[PDB]
Order: sequence, then structure tokens, then C-alpha cells
Amino acid sequence: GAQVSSQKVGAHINYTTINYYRDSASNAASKQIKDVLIKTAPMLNSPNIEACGYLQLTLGNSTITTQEAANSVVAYGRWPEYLRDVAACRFYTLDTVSWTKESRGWWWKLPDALRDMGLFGQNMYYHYLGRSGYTVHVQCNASKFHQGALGVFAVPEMCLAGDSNTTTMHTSYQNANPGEKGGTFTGTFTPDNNQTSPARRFCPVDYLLGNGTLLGNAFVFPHQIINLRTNNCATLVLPYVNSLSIDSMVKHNNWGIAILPLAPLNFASESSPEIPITLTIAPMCCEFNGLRNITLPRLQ
Amino acid sequence: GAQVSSQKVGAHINYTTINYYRDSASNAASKQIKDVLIKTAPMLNSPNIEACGYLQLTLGNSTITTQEAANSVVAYGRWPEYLRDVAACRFYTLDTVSWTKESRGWWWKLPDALRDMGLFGQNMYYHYLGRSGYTVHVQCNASKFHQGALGVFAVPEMCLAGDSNTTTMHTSYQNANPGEKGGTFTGTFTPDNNQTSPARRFCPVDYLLGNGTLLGNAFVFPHQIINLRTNNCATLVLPYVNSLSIDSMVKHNNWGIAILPLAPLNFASESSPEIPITLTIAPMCCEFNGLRNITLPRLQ
Amino acid sequence: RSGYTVHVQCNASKFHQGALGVFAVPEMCLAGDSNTTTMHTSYQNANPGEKGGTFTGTFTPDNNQTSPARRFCPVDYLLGNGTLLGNAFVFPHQIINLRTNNCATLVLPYVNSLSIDSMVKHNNWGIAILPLAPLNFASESSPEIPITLTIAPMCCEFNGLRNITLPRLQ
Amino acid sequence: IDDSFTEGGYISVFYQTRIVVPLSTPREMDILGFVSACNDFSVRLLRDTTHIEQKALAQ
Amino acid sequence: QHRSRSESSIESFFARGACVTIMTVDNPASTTNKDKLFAVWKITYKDTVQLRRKLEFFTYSRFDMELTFVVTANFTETNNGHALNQVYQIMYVPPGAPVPEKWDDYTWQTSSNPSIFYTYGTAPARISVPYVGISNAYSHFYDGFSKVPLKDQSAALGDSLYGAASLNDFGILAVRVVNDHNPTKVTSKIRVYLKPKHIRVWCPRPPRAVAYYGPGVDYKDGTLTPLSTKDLTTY
Amino acid sequence: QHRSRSESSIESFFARGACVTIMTVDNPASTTNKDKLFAVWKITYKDTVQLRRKLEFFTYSRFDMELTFVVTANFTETNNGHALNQVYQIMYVPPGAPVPEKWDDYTWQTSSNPSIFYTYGTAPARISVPYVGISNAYSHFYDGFSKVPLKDQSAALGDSLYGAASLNDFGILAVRVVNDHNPTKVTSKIRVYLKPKHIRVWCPRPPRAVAYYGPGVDYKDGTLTPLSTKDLTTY
Ligand SMILES: CCCCCCCCCCCCC/C=C/[C@@H](O)[C@H](N)CO
Ligand SMILES: CCCCCCCCCCCCC/C=C/[C@@H](O)[C@H](N)CO
Ligand SMILES: *C(=O)CCCCCCCCCCCCC
Ligand SMILES: *C(=O)CCCCCCCCCCCCC
Repeated sequence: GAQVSSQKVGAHINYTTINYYRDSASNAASKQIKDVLIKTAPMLNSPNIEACGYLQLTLGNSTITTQEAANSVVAYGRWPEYLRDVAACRFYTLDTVSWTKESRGWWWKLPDALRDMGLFGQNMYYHYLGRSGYTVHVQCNASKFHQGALGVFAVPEMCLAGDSNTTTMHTSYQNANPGEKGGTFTGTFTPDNNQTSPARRFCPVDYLLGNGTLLGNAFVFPHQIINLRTNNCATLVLPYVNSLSIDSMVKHNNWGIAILPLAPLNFASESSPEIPITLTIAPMCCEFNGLRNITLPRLQ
Repeated sequence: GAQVSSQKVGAHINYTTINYYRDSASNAASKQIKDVLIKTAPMLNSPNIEACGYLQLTLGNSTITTQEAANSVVAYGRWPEYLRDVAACRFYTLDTVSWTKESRGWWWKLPDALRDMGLFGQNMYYHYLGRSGYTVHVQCNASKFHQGALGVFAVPEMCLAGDSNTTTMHTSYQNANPGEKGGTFTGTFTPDNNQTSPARRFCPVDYLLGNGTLLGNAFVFPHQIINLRTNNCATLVLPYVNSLSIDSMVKHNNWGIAILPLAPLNFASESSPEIPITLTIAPMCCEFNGLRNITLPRLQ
Repeated sequence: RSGYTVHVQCNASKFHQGALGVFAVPEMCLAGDSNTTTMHTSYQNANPGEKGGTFTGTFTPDNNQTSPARRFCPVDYLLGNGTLLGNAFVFPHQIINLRTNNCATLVLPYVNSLSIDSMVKHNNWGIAILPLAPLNFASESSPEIPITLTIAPMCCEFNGLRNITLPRLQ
Repeated sequence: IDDSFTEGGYISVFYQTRIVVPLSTPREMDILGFVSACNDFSVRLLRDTTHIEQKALAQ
Repeated sequence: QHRSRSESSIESFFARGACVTIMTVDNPASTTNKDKLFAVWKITYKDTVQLRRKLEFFTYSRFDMELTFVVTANFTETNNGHALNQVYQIMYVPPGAPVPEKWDDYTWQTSSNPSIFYTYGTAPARISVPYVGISNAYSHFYDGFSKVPLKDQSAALGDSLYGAASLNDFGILAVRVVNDHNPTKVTSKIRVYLKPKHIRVWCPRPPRAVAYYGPGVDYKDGTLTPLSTKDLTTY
Repeated sequence: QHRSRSESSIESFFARGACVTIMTVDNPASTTNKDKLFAVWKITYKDTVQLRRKLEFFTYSRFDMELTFVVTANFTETNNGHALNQVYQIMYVPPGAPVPEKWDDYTWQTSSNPSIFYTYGTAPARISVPYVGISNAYSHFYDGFSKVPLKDQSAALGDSLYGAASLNDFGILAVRVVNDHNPTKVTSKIRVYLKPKHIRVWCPRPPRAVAYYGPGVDYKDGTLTPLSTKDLTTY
């Protein structure tokens, strides 16, 4: 059973191997042009609804009307799919937010943001387990005389940093889960000094993506940019991502949506402009499991 | 994959080997008439333009008229060649020097000596990278009643010793690079004792080839001899030699030309004779790369 | 000898207006400043280098007899050469209309009565840029916009190498 | 590491013409810039980084 | 000719043993009023910073694991007396099993738990562990909670730590000097080096830019300004 | 019959381990006002003379390399007390990586750097290194400069050493006694033996005839007269 193979050589002969043990774990580590501009691993680079082979975007009775599409991205090059081997899952439009010359950014979590959306939300709380992918459609228009740029980031397991410097990992379930409402980024860290009666919530610094890493590198995550000059909307198609095939939607949030001003909003000459950002999100290829009496969370 | 082979024996049976590791570096060391006068490795012995299969010597508009040729040598048996897988490069004649009954010797460096030669020099300073081979033609005639012998040596990476005994490797760029002018050898080491304001230059002792090795052995280097009795000129064909395919011509000098009196100049009976030595050099198979704004060195 | 690619760059806004006439003239001999003597523009003055050289709306005769200016006096409507600007279009040209485009590209061949010539003594092509329609903006009494020229020599070749020419350009 | 022997050169940006805007529009604006490696790219000799540390550590 | 990307493959990148912890034990004079010291370490990659930062380039990982143990000992007091060669017992106590309360006790019988008996002065000890995760992959980040707060039940019961799954993921390493109390005291240290073999990684992330502050993603005031000053138009 | 030239082949000529350096470390009593000594050596073949002279027969070379480590220790003071067996850590710090400032610090975690943990009294340690040059061959001589002096910029900035390429070619070896401070002190020494394997050499040179004087080709006054007296007509 001796295994002979080519040695790791320079560029101007081989070695032999025998496995002594029954468990593979015991085994030694087995070590494995024209156009430079081309990506080695495209999918890791944020492809388009176009770029993997896949306008009126429609789910159930809900439907987006979109010319914008080169502005879309399929996370990790992977399209949503059923746990293999429903019109509760449709497009829900969340409460519109306002972008101003001084906004630092906004965040949301999935499924959390959708927890009260019609039959979807119901299905979520009546079952132990649930899984779902998403289509995130960020809407934000302005004039040809306005300027600015939004960075729309979809982060897997988006754990955010807390307000305390005396204790760690202590943000309350209530605070961690804002629902549709949102949750927002800040320009500076402000430690919750109230010892006795703790705020127990996140303190997300913008240039650190609220998680201890530099915002400039947030682009290694599935993302899209809204440049007011060229486009008014972004569409992110998100797959179910997890260390499990299915999980508790109530205990665990799979994806995080982060929206930050890469370039600040500016208009004509007004000292203080504003424009709306509307998020319409739809759950995809979704399925639930382990039906029983309804979960009634202490959200407060 | 066991490898069986003949043992290193006397002269009146073998051993076995197996490679245990993936990287060749880990491998053990693998150990590999009629006329005595013949050289085992000729190329290491300074061949002729003749001796490897290769008079009017001409490059671009420049041209040497030579009978002398058995007096030529192709360094390391290797002819100049293009970096594989131009009439700026022609014959330039440098300032003539004078050989006297008391000269100890002369040195030059390439490309340095050619740094101001027409379009060659320009090309050198407008590019990051450049490579070139050379044809060095040493000219020195006398009468049938004169006598003497010049040793013409072409040294690869000809690092020369400095003037200081308090500090090392300290010769200034300016001093190390004389340009066409030259640079000269000395009979004795004279330590630059001026501590506070250092001369920062070479002190090349003749019998030590200016580098700590004995002149008598300088012949292991590509060379040629001008014996006034038999010939008045020498021609050395130099290949691009380096640890790299191409390099910075401004930072690094590839070849060194050393000319030393093996046998002292003597004439008829004059207590103090003189004869001229003229160097004509041409860059060969030459090429440049990485064009940008011009390098303006602080040569002083 | 050499050919050229002339790339004229000039952008403005959708509220600006104007039109540039970019003309490539073969053997573009220009008229001089003198009315007492002819064909007398100095080599130095005739050859401005990169700097340029400019057109004028009116002919102003160099009257300084004793110490002559010895330079060109190029009247715009006469293409600086005694011919009417309106007809300059019989020459290889292109128009930059601020409304429709911000740049022009002219690919010029080597043109001459010879296969090759002295680049130092003789200029083959002349580039003339004139406002066919005047620059105007929104309402500013006095606007401005930049014109940048990027030029590349083409299929080019040289001959008769020797010591360098050091001209008395001044 | 910064080392003269293996220096790589200079990237610089300039105004070719100039930025031009109409009235009623912002005269100042921002550009963002990005870098990445091309597919001809590679690295060698794995090593520890200085970009993080435990100074307080004790190993 | 042609450059290879082999040394930057995910295996090659992690193909090194890294110190994940230092355990301290001892063997005192029997007389002593204070107890014989045995070590109890909770297995994790987060007590040290370097392997952690490298793993955190990724959200999820899957790998067989190799642990190597470097043991060193030394004398505590001026004493001048000596000690015979020490034998160490490295017991793995999986979540659920009886944790030792004394260098002495029955838990060290180790009938079902894996133990390593190491002899001082010999080649560093070494074992391999399979991918032991209860999920399809090890999770480097968990944006969620262990348990959900029910409106009904009381506030305290429904509570749990952010970003944490099981109170006990991988159990613990218990270490002791098997030798009996010695007149003159010796203190020893066990260094645990960890190397991931046969590894796979998913969902990439930006490297940690600011000092770690506990097991989570949290950061500390005054450590938030990593970047250096350098002017825009200066090479 | 017939003589072979095998033992004078370039491999056979260098087929020997040569001392390239001696590193000194120690492990002192914790009490001590002075710091615990750890070694930091900058890798080179030029600190000793013999391997250097042999390599310098050639201008350029290319070879895989084998390093072997001989470790010896001893007692410093009259003391009469003792120490348990020492374990040494030989860390390779490549150009760029954090250099250790203390026997103690985080750099020794060695997550990505190669380290050798050596046990005193055991067969001398040994590893192999590939040809790690950034050029196509190791350069034994560089007639040039690290950087060119620009007329424009100031004189000081444009300056550099003659014959030197990178301020840091191959990085450094950092060595320490892993064991904790011991009441009675022990001093140790590490001898590094170097052997070039799988070697190729180009462009031959005459051997060094006069005493070496630093890393360069420089020579010292008073060492310049190697040759002996012997009269012309005397056998
Ligand atoms: C005799 C010694 C036996 C040692 C047995 C060790 C078994 C336990 C191995 C746990 C390996 C944990 C590696 C990191 C896991 C974590 O990423 C996470 N928090 C993932 O869910
Ligand atoms: C755990 C121990 C690892 C030791 C790793 C050693 C790696 C560094 C090897 C450098 C070998 C240098 C050999 C001589 C090189 C020099 O000739 C030159 N100055 C050539 O450019
Ligand atoms: C395939 O493996 C058959 C050839 C095996 C060569 C025999 C020698 C191997 C010795 C080790 C086997 C025992 C290790 C558990
Ligand atoms: C070719 O090598 C096949 C014959 C091999 C003989 C088997 C015994 C070799 C034992 C060593 C192999 C393990 C070393 C990594």
C-alpha cells in the first residue's frame, strides 16, 4: 500500500509514503494566464445576476420593476436553494430611512428585520427551525446635481462590538435584535460607564465596521455600491449561509446588512441636504420545520 | 519508489535509497585521455573569437580594422545574447591613457565608463532596467625595440577594497564610479586616517588585484595579454554576467576592466619612456526596460 | 522621419458652449511681422517648441527698422498665411463641438517631398487650433476652460548618427 | 518591507484638463481608490506579522 | 519557469504549530500547608492572538487537529536538594465527564477518557484529533444567542451571552505531575502547540485591525487608532 | 585502474558541515537584577572564515542548505546547586517579522515562523532549507549599491554601503531557554553548522590571500604581506 509521488521541486524525482494508522486524522498533511485582469476565484469577488447565467423582478404578488441589474450581485456566486437531498416568502418593504450630510451608516440583521412581516414572521415563530435565503433591494434616488456613494455590505455572521469596557460579549438579546427598525453606526466609541445599571448594547464604530476590522476591507464581503452619479439602486441575492443546513431563526441571525456612506451626500449648494433610502427585502427558497405552539419573545 | 544504484567502489554491488520527504531540499546529497595537454573545461580557460566558431570588426557606423584576432577572447566561452524567451550600442572610444616606466595599472567599470556615451548613456538613465554585453578592444602599440607586457583582465562583480582601516564597505557612490575617466592601481596601501572628514574612496593595491587576492592568480578570470613583442592589441568579448536576467545599470556595475603591467615598459635605453593605451568599447546585444523620467545622479 | 497621433483634449459642462476647429496643415508656412522685408522670421521665433505660438485678430507690422523683431504675425481669419480660414477645412481636420464631444484625434502620416529629411531644419506638419465658435458659459461674463494636447510620434525612424546637435534656440 | 534594493516605484495622479461643473452644482467632490492583486501574483516564505500583537502576552 | 501559489494554499498557510496556551503545574513537599498544583485548561484557540487572527480570516472552518506538548521544568527554591525524573499525565475531560478536584482523585483513573502519560526529557508529546464538531463546520463567528428570552418566563432565566453557543464546546485539558510529593519542590510548564491539518475554510473576512478584547469581537477604548500619519502627496 | 575526480566535484568539496556561528544564551536566577539572556543572530556565512573562503572561490552560487545545531551547557557559579534538563527554542525570524525583545514575549508564540524545540542531551538538531534567494542565484559579490544618490534629493538620503544589497537578506535566528528562571544559573551555547547541499556555482575567482576584514573585500594595513622569503636559484 506504499504511495509513491512526485516531490515538490524547483524548475530546472519523488518520495514515498505509507499510512501507519487507521484514522485519517492521524495522517500527515497532504500538500494538494493570457489576461492578468481575470479573477482566479470570481465567486469570492461578488458576481452579477448576469455573471453566472440567471426588467420585472417578481415573488408571489410582490414585484420590483428594474432596469438597473449590472448593479446586482449574487453572494459567493451562489444562488439560493432548497434544503435538499410559499407566499409568506415575498417582498417586504421596511421603514424608510433618511440619508443626510451627517449620517454615519445603518445596519440590520436577517431574519430579525423581517420578524414581523406578515405570514413570514408567523411561520418563523411557530417553528423550531427555519431556513431562508434573501433578495435585498436597496433603493435610493437623487438628482444629476446630487452626489454621494453608498457602500452596501452583506456580512455573514455579522457579530458586532458592545458598549462596555468592563465586561465583554454582553449585549442583550433585545438590543442585539432591533427588528425592522434598524440599528445605526457611530463615528466614535463611547464606553457605557454606568456600572450598576448597564445599557447592555452595541457600540458600532463606522471605520471599524462595528467589529474591529477596517471598513476599507469590508469589500471582501458580498457587496454592492450605489454611486448617485451612475445608479439609484442595488440588488443583493443572498444564499443561506451557515455551519448547519438549518437552524433556529429566533436564536440566530445569519446575515447582516450594513449600509455606509463611502462618499458623503452632497447637493448643489444646500448646507444640509437629505435623501431617502428604502429597503425592500424578500426571503427566498425558504423552508420551516418543527411546528408547535408559538414563540413569544421578550423583545420589550 | 525505492531507488537502487551502484555503490562508490574502488577498482578490482550497490545501495538502496528512499526519499522520505515531500520537498527536494530535504533530500540527501546525490553524488553525481590520449593527450594530457587538453583542457577539461576550455570555456573556463579563455577561448578565442576563433575557438568556439564565430579583418573588419563592425557595429552600426563604428568599425575596427583588425589582423590581430588569435589575440581575442570570448569570456567563459560565451557569446553575448538577447534576454530571451540598436545603434546606441556601438563602439565608443574612451580617453587615452599613458603607460610609463612607473605606471602600476588602470581600472574601469561597466556600464559606468560608458555612462556619458551618446545615446547609450541616455538610454541607461531613462530606464529602470538595462542589460548589455560588451566588446572591449584594448589598443597599445610600440616599436620592435620597445618591450613590456600588459595583463588585460575582465572581472565579474569586481568589488574593490577601500581606503579606511577604521570602518568598512564605505567607499562613496561617487568615488566608486569614476566614469570614463578611469580609476588607477597603487603599489602600497595608504589608510585614510582623516577620521572626521573621510576620503571615502578605494585603495587598490596592484599585487592584490585591489581585492585581497594575489594578482598572479587573476588569470582565472576572462583575460588577455598584450606582449609588445608579439602583439599591439587585445579584444575581449564579454557576455552579460549576473545573478539576475536584468538589473539596474545605475546602481550596479557588472564587469570590471583591469589593466596591469605584468612586465614593465622599457625602451632602447631611455631612462623614461612612454606609450599610449587606448580603450575602445562597444555594448552588445543590448536592451533596456522600464522607461520613465530621467535619472539625474549626484556624481559631483 | 515620423508620423503622429494628435489627441486634443477639451471638456466643459452641458451648459457651456463653443466650437474648436482643429487643423493639421502640411508645410504650414506662416506670415511674418515685417512690411519692409520678407521671409525673415528667425529660426528661434519660427520654432517655439512645446510652448506654442498663438494667433492674432489683426496685423501689426514690426516697424522697428534698426532692431527687427523678426517674428511671425499670424492673423486668424487668414490662417496666418494669406488664405481664408473658412477654407482651412480642405486640410486634414476635426471639430470639437462642446455640445457633442470633448476631444479630437488626428492620425497624421509622414508627408513630404522626400522619403526622409532633417527634423531640425524642417517642420513637416503644423497644428492649428481656432475658435470657430466662441466659448460661452451659463452667464459668466468671463469663462475659461483648458485645452490639453497629447501627441505621439508614429512608425518613426532615424538615421545618420553622429555627435549631438546643439541648436541656438535661445 | 521597505528596502531600497527591492523598491517598486511611484504611483501618482494628476489633472489632465480640469474638473468642470455647471452652476447649481457642487464644486468639490470625492474619489475613492482601490487596490488588488492580478492573477499573475504570488508570495513566498510564510512568516508572522507585525500587524497584531499580545505585548502583555508572555510566551 | 512559472511561479507557484503553493505556499499560500490554505494548508500551507496554517501548516505550523502555534502556541495556544501555557499550563502550569507543580509537585511540592508533602509537608506543605498549600495544595499540590494541577492544571485545568479550557480548550480554545482564543487565549493567544496569532493563530486566532489567522483563523479569523474566515467565518467557518473544518479541520483535523494536531496537538504537540512541550514540557519544561525548574527549581523554585535555593534548597540545593533534588528530584527524580517527572512523569506527567495529560487528561482530556470531555464536556460531561467528571472534572478533577485534586491531583490525587479518582477521575485520573481515566478509564474512558484519553490520557497522555509523558516522560520528562523525552521528545515532545503529540496526538491527533479528528474534526469533532457537532455542526457541519467549526464556527469562528456566531451572530446569535444560546437561548431565547421568553416574555412569559422571568428575565434572568431567558438570559445569555452574545455570540456564544455551548457553555462548554470542547471540554478541558487536565494536567498533573503523577509523581508523589518531593522534599524539594519543582514547578513545571506545559506548552500546547496547535496545528490544523486537512483544513477547509469558508466565507472570508477582513483581518482583525485593532487589539483583541476578550473571546468576542469587542474592542477597548484607546486601542482604536491603528493607522499611522502619512500625508496625501508624499511618497 | 584510472583515477576519479569525484572527491573534488563541487558537491564533494562542500559536503561538510562548517561552523558559521556560536550563539550564547542563559537561564538565570529569577531574583537577579540583570535580564535573562536570549540570543539574536543575523544569518550569514561571513562571521567565520573557513566556509567563507571556500564559497568565495566563486562569484555566484545556488544551493539547498542544511543547518545542524550543537548545544552545550554549563554551570557559571561555585554554587553546588542544580538544574533540570533544558529545552531550547530556535526561532527563525524572517525579514519583516517581529523580532523578540524578551525571552518572555509574544513573538515566541511562533504561529507562522518556523521554530525548533530542542531537548538538551539529545542528538544535535537538524533542518533543511530550500534555495531561498530572491535572485536567480546567491551573489557572493555585488559590485554596486543599494541605492542611487540623486542630485536633487539631499546627500544623506541618497547614501548607502558599498557592496551591500538588502539591509536584511535572510533575517535572523532567535534562541532562548524555554525553561523558567532557575535558582542556580546555567549558561548555554549553540553552535550552528552549515552545509550546502544540491549545489551549483558560477564565475570562478582566486582565493582570499590576505586576512579578511569585515563583510566586504577590504583589507587591513599590516596584513598585506602573505608570501614568504625564498631565493630565485634555491630549490
Ligand atoms: C489527550 C489529548 C486529547 C485532546 C482532545 C481535544 C479535543 C477537542 C478539540 C476541539 C477543537 C476546537 C477548535 C476550535 C473550535 C472552535 O472553532 C469553535 N468555537 C467552533 O464552533
Ligand atoms: C528553524 C531554522 C530555520 C532556518 C532558516 C534559514 C533561512 C535563511 C537562509 C539564508 C541562506 C544564506 C546563504 C548565503 C546567502 C548569501 O550568499 C548572499 N549574500 C547572496 O545573495
Ligand atoms: C503496502 O503498503 C504494501 C507494502 C508495504 C511495505 C512494507 C513495509 C511497511 C512497514 C510498516 C507497516 C506497519 C505499520 C503499521
Ligand atoms: C517505493 O518506494 C515503494 C517501495 C517502498 C518500500 C516500502 C518501505 C518504505 C518505508 C518508508 C515509507 C514511509 C516514509 C515516509
